[PDB]
Amino acid sequence: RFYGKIVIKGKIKAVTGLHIGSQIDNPVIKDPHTGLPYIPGSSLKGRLRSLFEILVNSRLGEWREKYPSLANYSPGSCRPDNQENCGKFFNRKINRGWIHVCPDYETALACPVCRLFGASGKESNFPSRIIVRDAFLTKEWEEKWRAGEAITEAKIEVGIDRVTSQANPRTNERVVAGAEFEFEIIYNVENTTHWRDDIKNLLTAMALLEDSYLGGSGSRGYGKVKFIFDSFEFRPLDYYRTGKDEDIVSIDAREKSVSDILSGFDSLFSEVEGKL
Amino acid sequence: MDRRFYGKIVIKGKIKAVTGLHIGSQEIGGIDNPVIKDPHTGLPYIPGSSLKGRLRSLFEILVNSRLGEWREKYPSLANYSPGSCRPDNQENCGKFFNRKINRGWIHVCPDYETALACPVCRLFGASGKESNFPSRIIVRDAFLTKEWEEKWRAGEAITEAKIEVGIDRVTSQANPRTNERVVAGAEFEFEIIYNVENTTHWRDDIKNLLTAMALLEDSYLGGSGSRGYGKVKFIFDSFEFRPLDYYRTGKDEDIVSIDAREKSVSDILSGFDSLFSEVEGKL
Amino acid sequence: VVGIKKMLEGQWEAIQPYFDNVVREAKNFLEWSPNKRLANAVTVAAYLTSQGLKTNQVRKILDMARTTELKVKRGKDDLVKMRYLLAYTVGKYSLDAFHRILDPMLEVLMGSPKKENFEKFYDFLQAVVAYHKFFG
Amino acid sequence: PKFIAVKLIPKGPFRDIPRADTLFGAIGNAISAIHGQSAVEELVDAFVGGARISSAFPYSGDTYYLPKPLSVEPALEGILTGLDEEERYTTAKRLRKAKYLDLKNFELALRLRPFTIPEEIPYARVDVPRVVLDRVTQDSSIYFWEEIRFREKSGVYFLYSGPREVFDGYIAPAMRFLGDTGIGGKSTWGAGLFEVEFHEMKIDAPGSEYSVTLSNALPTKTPVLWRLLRKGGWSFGRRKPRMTFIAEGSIVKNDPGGMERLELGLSHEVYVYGLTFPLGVELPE
RNA sequence: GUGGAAAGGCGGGCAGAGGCGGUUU
Ligand SMILES: [Zn+2]
Ligand SMILES: [Zn+2]
Repeated sequence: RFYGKIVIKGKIKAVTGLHIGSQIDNPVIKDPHTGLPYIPGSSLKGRLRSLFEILVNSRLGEWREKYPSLANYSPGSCRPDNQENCGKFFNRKINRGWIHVCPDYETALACPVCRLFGASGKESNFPSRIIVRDAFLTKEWEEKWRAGEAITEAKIEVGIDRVTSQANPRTNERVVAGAEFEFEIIYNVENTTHWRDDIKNLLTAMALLEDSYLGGSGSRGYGKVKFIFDSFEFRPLDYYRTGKDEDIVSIDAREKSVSDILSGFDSLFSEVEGKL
Repeated sequence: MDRRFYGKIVIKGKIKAVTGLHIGSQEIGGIDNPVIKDPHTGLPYIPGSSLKGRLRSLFEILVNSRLGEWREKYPSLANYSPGSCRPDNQENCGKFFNRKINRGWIHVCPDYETALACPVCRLFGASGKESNFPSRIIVRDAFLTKEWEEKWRAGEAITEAKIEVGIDRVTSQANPRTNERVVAGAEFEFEIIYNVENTTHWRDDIKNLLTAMALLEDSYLGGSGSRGYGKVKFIFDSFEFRPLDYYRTGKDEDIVSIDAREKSVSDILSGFDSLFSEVEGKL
Repeated sequence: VVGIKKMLEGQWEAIQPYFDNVVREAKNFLEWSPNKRLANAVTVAAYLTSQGLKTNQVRKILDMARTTELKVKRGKDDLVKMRYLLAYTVGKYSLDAFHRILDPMLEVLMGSPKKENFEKFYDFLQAVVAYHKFFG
Repeated sequence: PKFIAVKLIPKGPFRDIPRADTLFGAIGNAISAIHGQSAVEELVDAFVGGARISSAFPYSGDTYYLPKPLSVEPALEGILTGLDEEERYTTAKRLRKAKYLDLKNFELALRLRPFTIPEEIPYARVDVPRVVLDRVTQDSSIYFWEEIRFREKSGVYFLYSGPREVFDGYIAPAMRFLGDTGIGGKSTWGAGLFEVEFHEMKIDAPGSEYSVTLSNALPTKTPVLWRLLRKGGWSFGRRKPRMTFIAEGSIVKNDPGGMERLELGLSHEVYVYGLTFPLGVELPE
């Protein structure tokens, strides 16, 4: 079942210098051909899911009525007993760490985390509704690389003994602060009832990402990512068969992640709510 | 076990160099010992590694001076003895400075459960083996203000070339040295973000973070501060608790502590219960 | 050879004075090619080492080229030329040999399009200082 | 003849270069989403009694690549008779283990005339490590993941030989839906997304009985020269059985292929594509 | 009717300890 694809396009700005790393002694991830860094789709989706699962872990009692699959979970992880899904929220163990993943289609249909990000399950699956595309540099930040400027820099951090002041240096390649990337998130509108709650939850996790960090050291002040939204287009079900521009476009030029939910979700989206 | 989120306390202000500071790294022409700079703007900043690492250092010596007093408040401080593991090369032989990094010993709890009781490792994090307690604070990199960026446009000097000399005592021959130094008076927008993970003991972590700041206003901030290159000062612009709902509804209704023209010693000693009385009402 | 001069550098200033006077005879901006620009800079720094001049005494002039280098790179020249003269005043002696190379370059630069010729001037002045330390 | 070249311009990495059966799977999922299940029943009937697509092939800046025919291995010595015998040996095995040819050299291989291989491949298969983090106690546990990364102007195209009315209603609306979802692989990380353009390409092929397939075929009889590609698949979370396909560049003599229907215990029948895409070739003696 | 569905390269780590730009004729 399909209705359209709300597409969010924006610029990701590294206000502080960013590190993701691939394993200068700690090199950041790069393209294999040009040598430029980027931000993977796995790092941005995996951070938005991690920030939003801790958001849902704190509100399991208050969201039983809106999301009926959160009545089966108690806050915590299944790590203190090496056992699969039983009562705790962080139920699925992948390799060595514990993650909320719903075990079925019918349970992940009513979870705020897994109706959006997806669930693996056994005997049934639940695919994602969002696509978090990789974020390469802007075209403006690419000719600085062509002119010869540094797009990555070497941050040398040391470790000091508390008694003797013995110093122990190390290096960390870091994408230069100020650099701008371009992101894109494509939300697949599968259900015409669930879409307002899914865009609000995606923008909530993007608002937790602006006060937390993205990749790398972070507690030492690396990530500090800012979101600028260039535009919002809807691309309805009728667009895909005829190709003519029925794209409902929500306009946001200087709007923040908070200003898109600062009563703006109900107002600006008055046409997507109209054509469903 | 059971990581939960209640919101973030964000501390914004202006680190001021009352005497000129020097952080430094190991251009073609330039002073032998230069100061770290932003690679895109060329202005000297203050890293978040250098500010968190000095606060964690000064708070660890503050614990060993009072292991008799802090032991009753926090469990797992009776797990050791005061001192370092420097003579006996052992990762856990019962001293406070238990983990070596490469050659030097730093207090790091080895397990998640002993790091949730330590005052040093709740606020700053652990990373043991199989443990990995993440930090509760983020200390951003501190760039210049919008005022002191305009001073670089107008031609006023941001840095300086301080010249020092070590004198041979017997022969009185002099060996000269030059060190780059930010001009005293320059200011830096810092930011410290505490994650309210547990509403039980958020109040102890805010008092322990502000205790370490007033220690750092007594000592220096990086690079030969026994000679004058510290004397740093926190000036608090804003103090703000962002509740969980803040990120839901996006409204700018998040509760604020004025903190105007107040010191790091005023926030703990003078009015800690008066200022934070309204944060406690929402939690 | 660039490495061969270091065996001979370690009256000898006169044999390189014809190389400096020939380079001071050509004063047009970008009059040499890319490989020829660096080949001039080896002859300059070898000449500036026989009658040796320290980088500090030059360090104020090197500051004004670099603070403008951030201001030229997506962000005047007479301020550097006024300092390049006044620093050459308090010699004592080899500051005039460094003034005979700056001031022909800076007189042409004095009226010039800013974005291109200074960025090409900045590559030559690096290699003078850069190669000066390679020999001492 | 004249073909339609559907040019897929990458927005990022691909999981794989998609075969002809995972393009027809992706087209078939795009039609039931846009139109419905009654239009998939007409999409299948238009390829059984009509149009045929190929596998996906790389290009690199208007240099379209095509698979090497399997006819040039028996007669490789016979192609290179006019060459110096001290270097016939290294020329032979370098030409033999090549995988792709461009349009100038693909035409010369169908007529068993001498040719050259490309020097650069337009992509690289890259090993990117990912991580899985515990939510509470952030324990890293890595796994390894494969991706195809393209150059700055390179990409992927596939061919279409059929009537324009079927292309305008089925294949052209599918490629705008499939540009925004993925084309096989981890599409939640932005892999498989692309921009679509349409061109026309011409191949000058000799007239004979024997013909090379530019797609997987699932042959109805014994082929002449072939390479076994053994693949299965996955259909709505149900594992498809491994079927013996034929590779791209294998040689048949009047073999249409055949579209296999697998029950698979699913709401609807699952058709696996398996059809030929012939261009005439001259075999050796 | 897609060799698919799910998965943050991450946790902890002060560029630091010492040094009268002044001797001497
Ligand atoms: Zn769930
Ligand atoms: Zn501790």
